[PDB]
Order: sequence, then C-alpha cells, then structure tokens
Amino acid sequence: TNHNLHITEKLEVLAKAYSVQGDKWRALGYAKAINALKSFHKPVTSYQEACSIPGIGKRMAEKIIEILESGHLRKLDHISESVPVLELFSNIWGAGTKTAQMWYQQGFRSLEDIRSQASLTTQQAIGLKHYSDFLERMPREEATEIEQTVQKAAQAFNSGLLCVACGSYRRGKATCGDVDVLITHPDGRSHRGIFSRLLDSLRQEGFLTDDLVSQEENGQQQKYLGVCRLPGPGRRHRRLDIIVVPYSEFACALLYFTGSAHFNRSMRALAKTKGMSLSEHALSTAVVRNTHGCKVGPGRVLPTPTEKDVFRLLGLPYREPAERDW
Repeated sequence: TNHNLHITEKLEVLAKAYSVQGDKWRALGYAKAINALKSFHKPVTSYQEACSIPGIGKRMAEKIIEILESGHLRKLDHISESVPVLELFSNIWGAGTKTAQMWYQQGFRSLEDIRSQASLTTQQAIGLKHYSDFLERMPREEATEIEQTVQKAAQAFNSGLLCVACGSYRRGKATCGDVDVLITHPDGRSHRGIFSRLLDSLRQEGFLTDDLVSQEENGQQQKYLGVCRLPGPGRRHRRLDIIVVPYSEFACALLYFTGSAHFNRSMRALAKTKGMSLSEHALSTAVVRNTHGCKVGPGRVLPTPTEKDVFRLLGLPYREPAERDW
C-alpha cells in the first residue's frame, strides 16, 4: 500500500501534464520519483527525508517540499484541472505558488490571460517575455561562457578585479538553472563604482536585455538581477545575477552564493549551536544573551579572509563545492 498519497496524487498530475507539454525528461523524473515514494514505509514530511531516498534527487526533493508546503487552501477545483495551471504560473519569474493560486483563483488558465487580464510586476512581465527560455536548464559550458564574458568586461576596467561564478556551476553540476557571478577585488577599495560601469558596458554590447530589476542594496553588497543572452545564433535568454562585494565579505559571500540552499541552512544551524551566526556578509558571534534570554550584548564580526577560514572557525573540516550539493 501507499503511505505518501498526499504527494504522489499531485505528482501523477504533474507527470502527465509534462509529457503532454513535450518535456519527456521531467516526466520521467517524476515517474521515477512517484515510484520511490510508493515504495516507502513512512510518509515523508521533510526535505531531507525526501532527499534521502534512492529514487529522489536534490531538485526533485525541492519540488516535493514546494508541493507539500503549498498545500492549502487547495479548495479550488480539482488537481487535474488546477495543478497543471498552478505549475504553469509558478514557473513564471517573480511568481510564487501563492501568487499562482491568486491568478488561478480569479479565473485564469493560460499565459495569454496573464499577459492581458492580469496585473504584472516589472519582474513578472519580463518572465512572460522569456518564459520558454527561463523554463529550461542551461548546459554547464554555456554558464562557463557567461562567467567569462562578465569577467572580460569587468577586467577591462581593472586588471586585478576577480570574477567567480557561483551556484550550480561552482558546485560542479552538469546543468545550471541560472548564473550568479560574484565580483570583488583583493585590496577591497577597487570594487566600488565598478558595478554601475560594468552593467552599462554589457548593456551597450547587447549582452544584457530587459536590463532592470530593482538593483538592490545590502550594505556593501550590490546585486543586479537581469536576463542575458550570448552572441551568436541558437542562443536563448538566460537569467543572470551580478554581485559586487568587498574582499572582506568575499569569503562569506562565496560560501553563501555557492550553496547549496540546504547546505547554508545547515551551516547557520551549526553556527547557532557554536554561538555564532553565519550571514552572507560575514561570520559573526551570536548575540550575547543572559540565562533568561534577555539580549545583553551585540555579537561581534569575525575576520574570515578565505573560504577555508569559515570552516575552521565552525570546527568543520573543509568541504569542496562538489560536496556541498546536499
């Protein structure tokens, strides 16, 4: 008998819907995930437990949780009618499963309905423009070419400027959903002002299309969200993120942006038990509290020059990005 009826029931609908859409590969991944779930003694309610199954990989575990976390209301319609549409809207950039139900709830079933009859975020409007391109994964070597382009344009301004690609790429995975490029300079002074100049040069050359998304400010860190396309025929749009950080925050920014999501989550948990807190900016000691829990002193920031220094302070043996997949 089947224990995980709450997951497979909605996975069967997703698998069927994807085969119809032509994505035969994903439909296979779901079918193999469905089989692994049925052949399990207990119901899965966690990410790690879902991931700790022979048939289920990392990307699949995230989808199960997303499905599991979505849940309710779930009042609307039926899974056969609702789930394929909810998945359809969810894959749009800048859209969540809750946002999807909102549109779905209003009475929207297709992207054209969203294109016209729905209020669009500036980020969401870009999503529809490059929907098919954003929906697919990119080869590793294409991401390698994206890292190189950003690097060459950035190194034009400053010779000592350093660009390192992160995310799925740095972990050595074969395919990447998006590309996150981290930029810094050894002295820690040069990196400033480069962020604005670099985007312009790339935008001028045609590498960046649909340029803007809020450019965000996180203290010293400067992040650009945008889409990019390589020169040449047969090229499709891809998401790019360019982050410029100082050299002091570089070690912790590297660790955070490299991933994985569950890895970082475990690192924060590990840091918390040792009286430290790991942010993307720096590794600092936890906020000092008395016995009763009253905050009596602020935590101080620890010097982490290299990525290895973070591991040593946490008393954890070094793990290379390939072993950070989790």
